[PDB]
Amino acid sequence: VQLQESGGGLVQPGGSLRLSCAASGSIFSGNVMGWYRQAPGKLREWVAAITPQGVPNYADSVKGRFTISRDNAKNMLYLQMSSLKPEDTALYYCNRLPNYRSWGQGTQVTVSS
Amino acid sequence: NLSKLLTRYSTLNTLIKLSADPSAINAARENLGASAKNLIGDTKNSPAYQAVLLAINAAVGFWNVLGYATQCGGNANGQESTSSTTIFNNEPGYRSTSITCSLNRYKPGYYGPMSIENFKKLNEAYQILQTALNKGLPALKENNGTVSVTYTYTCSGEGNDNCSKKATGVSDQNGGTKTKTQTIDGKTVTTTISSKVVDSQAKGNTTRVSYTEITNKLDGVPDSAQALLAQASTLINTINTACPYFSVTNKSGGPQMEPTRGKLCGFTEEISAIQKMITDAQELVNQTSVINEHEQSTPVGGNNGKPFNPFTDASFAQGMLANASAQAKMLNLAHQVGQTINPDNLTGTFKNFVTGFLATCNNKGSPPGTVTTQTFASGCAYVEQTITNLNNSIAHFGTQEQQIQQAENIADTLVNFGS
Ligand SMILES: CC(=O)N[C@H]1[C@H](O[C@H]2[C@@H](O)[C@@H](CO)O[C@@H](O[C@H]3[C@H](O)[C@@H](O)[C@H](O)O[C@@H]3CO)[C@@H]2O)O[C@H](CO)[C@@H](O[C@@H]2O[C@@H](C)[C@@H](O)[C@@H](O)[C@@H]2O)[C@@H]1O[C@@H]1O[C@H](CO)[C@H](O)[C@H](O)[C@H]1O[C@@H]1O[C@@H](C)[C@@H](O)[C@@H](O)[C@@H]1O
Repeated sequence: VQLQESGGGLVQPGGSLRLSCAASGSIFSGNVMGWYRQAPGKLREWVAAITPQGVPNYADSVKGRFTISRDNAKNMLYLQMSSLKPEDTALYYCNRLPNYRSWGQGTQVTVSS
Repeated sequence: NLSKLLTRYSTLNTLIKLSADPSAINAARENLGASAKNLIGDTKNSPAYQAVLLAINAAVGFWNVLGYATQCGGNANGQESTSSTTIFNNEPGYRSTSITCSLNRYKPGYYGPMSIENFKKLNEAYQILQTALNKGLPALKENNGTVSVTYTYTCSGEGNDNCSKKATGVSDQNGGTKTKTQTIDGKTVTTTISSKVVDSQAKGNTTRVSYTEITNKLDGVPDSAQALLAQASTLINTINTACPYFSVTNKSGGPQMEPTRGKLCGFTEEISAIQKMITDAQELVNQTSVINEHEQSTPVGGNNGKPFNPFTDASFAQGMLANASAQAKMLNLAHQVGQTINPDNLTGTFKNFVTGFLATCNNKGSPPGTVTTQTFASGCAYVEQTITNLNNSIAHFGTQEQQIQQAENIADTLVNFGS
């Protein structure tokens, strides 16, 4: 019953980042997991998801640029981000789907020139 | 003070801006209409649909695994019989598409044979469930669907009264018929029973003895989800209450069933789980009326062409909140059904039961609801596939889940403001 995102920072447009999430077994094991983000002046937005069997799917705003993956041995969830845009600036959060009602602290990503 | 809150809790400032904006609220109500249609109008992409299907398949699977091993017998009043064989067709028996209830002298009951009364109850629910699964379940919003079900059993042996006028309702035992009706839901289900006698010497009678054959034909049987869940409940509770003796034939190498003899209600974890799934899907399906009763398709805005006042102009909010909460409750229960049975989180003997038997088929993919001579000892109810599809449907419900949470937060803000 814990979610710890990490990896975020300030990068340049065109850049890339790898986000991480250590999730507890409760949450992670046998569940669909996903990434969300919450941008200045907007509510939290769904971004990607991935089934236990590793099938990923994406919001149209990030398709073709972000890759979600999961490590079942270590209850880890990753989001590789490429070709970042200013519009990708946000707090990013992992959670299971459907959501566990307490969120982690999130990790800030700022894309800026 | 409020400014000091809308620093640290920044998304709450956004939520209040959205709640005062009639076009953001209408956008959220539109979303709710669309997520409802996904939940109750779709099949493959509805987590709710998949979870209902999963709960039904687990019950049917449980019996396909264990039915062949389950003693049954006696006569019509739950009495012991001295020489009765009663065979039920389209049932997953040992190397056979029938199950034979031929256990004599022993009194039917707990840790004994299943009476034929309970077996008939079981069988009928099984035949219905298999016929519906075979035709394919309708989406949750449909409840005027019906299906037509047919099944047969036979009675041979001295003194065997399981096919008599008294057991059956049928005027005359050779050639006779009877029609009765009842009302599953507020629906009329018509049942037609017919009885035929085949003598021992009668031509084309391989089995060297003479028997009565009963055919039941049911029409207008509800195939709605509420109705099918009620059938699976009957199936699983009959077994758990009758709690009959079983003993398995164990295959060389194979996957290994423990215990090998025992009583059927002794699979307590497996039966609890299935009962739980059925219960959770019943609650899930109940959210359907809440969604229908609180339609979200009329646009909202300030009356008398004057700006919208979230403190007075928002009596729709109660309804919006009930709707959003129902949709969210549906999704959480769907997920919860999946987690009850999913082998990733199971342990010990229950895990083997599920990975080595229940989520298995030995038929040779044959469509849903088919019973063959190799169905026994395997679920043959598409349990692994259904789990996978549930998860896929939930993965593809990412956006809608977030939109439902948002609509619920908006409505909840407006319900607060009107007080
Ligand atoms: C016990 C039974 O089923 N009795 C039948 C009887 O069957 C016997 C005969 O066919 C004889 C041959 O004359 O063969 C016997 O088996 C032989 C076999 O042929 C040999 O090759 C073998 O090696 O040995 C065995 C004997 O050991 C059969 O058992 O047939 C009659 C006529 O068909 C049948 O009665 C008819 O149908 C019933 C429903 C009724 O309407 C009668 O009026 C008809 O005559 C016998 O059934 C019983 O009939 C009784 C007559 O009093 C009672 O009515 C009783 O309720 C009937 O039993 C029920 O119906 C049976 C068909 C069967 O379903 C039973 O399980 C059930 O209890």
